[PDB]
Amino acid sequence: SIVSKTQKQIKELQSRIEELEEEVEAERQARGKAEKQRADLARELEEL
Amino acid sequence: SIVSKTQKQIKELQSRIEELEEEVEAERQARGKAEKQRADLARELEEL
Repeated sequence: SIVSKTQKQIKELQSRIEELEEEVEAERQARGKAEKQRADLARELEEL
Repeated sequence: SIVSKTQKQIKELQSRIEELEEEVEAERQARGKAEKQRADLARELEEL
């Protein structure tokens, strides 16, 4: 019974790793968007 | 013996899940400071 209930734990904790991964590439794409959002806005500053 | 290995496995897989949450906060403060940087430069754009 100890084996049964912690196998459920290594089910979900390995499940959290594969779902915590999906916001690693997603909030990389935020930093892809955010740094590129300022870059044009930095560019319009200096030409002004 | 196999519940001992999962006892090793539940902590060494936990050793990665601490690192992956350590990264997801880092992109959070990065994207957090980025939206505050562009909100800062949005002010003096009109001033200039």
